[PDB]
Amino acid sequence: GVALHRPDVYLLPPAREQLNLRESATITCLVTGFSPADVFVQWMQRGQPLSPEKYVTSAPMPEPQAPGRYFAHSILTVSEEEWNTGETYTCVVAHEALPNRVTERTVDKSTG
Amino acid sequence: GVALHRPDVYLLPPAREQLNLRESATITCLVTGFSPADVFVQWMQRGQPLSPEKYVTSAPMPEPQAPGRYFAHSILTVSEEEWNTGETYTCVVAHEALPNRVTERTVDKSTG
Amino acid sequence: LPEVKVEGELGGSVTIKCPLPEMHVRIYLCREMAGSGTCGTVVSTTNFIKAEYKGRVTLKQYPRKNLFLVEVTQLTESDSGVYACGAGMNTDRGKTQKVTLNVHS
Amino acid sequence: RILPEVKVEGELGGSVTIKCPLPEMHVRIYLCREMAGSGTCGTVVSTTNFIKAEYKGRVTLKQYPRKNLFLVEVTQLTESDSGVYACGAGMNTDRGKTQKVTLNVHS
Repeated sequence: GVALHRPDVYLLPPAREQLNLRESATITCLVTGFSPADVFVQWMQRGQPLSPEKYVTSAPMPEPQAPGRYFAHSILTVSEEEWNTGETYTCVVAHEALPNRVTERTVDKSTG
Repeated sequence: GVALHRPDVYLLPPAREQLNLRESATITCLVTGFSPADVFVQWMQRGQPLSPEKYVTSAPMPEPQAPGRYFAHSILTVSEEEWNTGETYTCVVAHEALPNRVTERTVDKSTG
Repeated sequence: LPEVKVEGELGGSVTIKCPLPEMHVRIYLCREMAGSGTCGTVVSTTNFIKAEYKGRVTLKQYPRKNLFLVEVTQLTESDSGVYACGAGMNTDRGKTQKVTLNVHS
Repeated sequence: RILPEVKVEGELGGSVTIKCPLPEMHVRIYLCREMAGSGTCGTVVSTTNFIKAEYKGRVTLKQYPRKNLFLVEVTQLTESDSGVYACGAGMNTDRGKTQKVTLNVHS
């Protein structure tokens, strides 16, 4: 049987060098250390789901330094404007091994 | 017939919640905005190439905000100790559209 | 920094000329959003069109004249404000000219 | 929160077993080593599949919930292992330390 291991979800704001362009902003949601490889990631803004057109979820790949565990990315690209208005974005990660079968993280410019 | 477009390389530092764990640290290299999907991403530290054991490079996926353009992420995972000693890490990206067919970005603990 | 001022007609078009120093740099026009206190990109050679300007902006380059041209069509009153030509990967710091456009009915 | 302290002794090439409190709440469980100069406690082993590189293959973490205790056994001891350690729980390893363990490896 495949062991159940909880995912760790870290949420990273766009890099400062990307925001200097004043074009679009990329928010990355990092899901690591989970088993089985099956994982669901969804993005929400203002308590409402975003169109899947706006983000891409990577396929879960094996974490090389932890054999039985996997990782995956979900990259959301919005605009620098919205990021810098103060909009709050939420990454929702669903996985079999989580206590409540779901967890979420939230980020904006004010975190750091 | 299609245009060749240069990659933009952004580099994201480890999350504070990961370093608070005092275990391992994840440095993410984000390569965006290139149109020829063929790209090579490798990591170097202390002027020396890193073992491929330590990093994973994602597959080129279509960029949602620009058709005809692709993106890829590369995760380097090191010990927290190396990161907090001040070690300087460099993401090396090779692509046809670059002036010297290669470009680099660099992060350390002091960058962000 | 140089300054110019433009006047356009509602529903008409205007052409903004900006200097083109280097062929291998980022070339952009930005709009100074007073609420943010920063200059947000309206068009660039990095395939970015602001949503409010989508379908209404064209960027053409003429290196033999050391200038690049941004033509804005289908003008509206919300376009009135202070803009700026620029170059480089920093939109706020890198700046070459200031353009003020007012659309008059 | 001033942490209690214990002292352990192992032999060169031998082993030592460190006893640690086991919180009844299902938390992350770790033993860390306070690296002097850095002012922080770096994880040597944890229940979050992390073993410090210098201790990989020579450290074991075993749980005994009926005794409210988990055991960290370090084998193939060396002089570099002598120092101050700490049992702990939680996602912050520097904080949330629960007890302090000082190890002296002697010939």
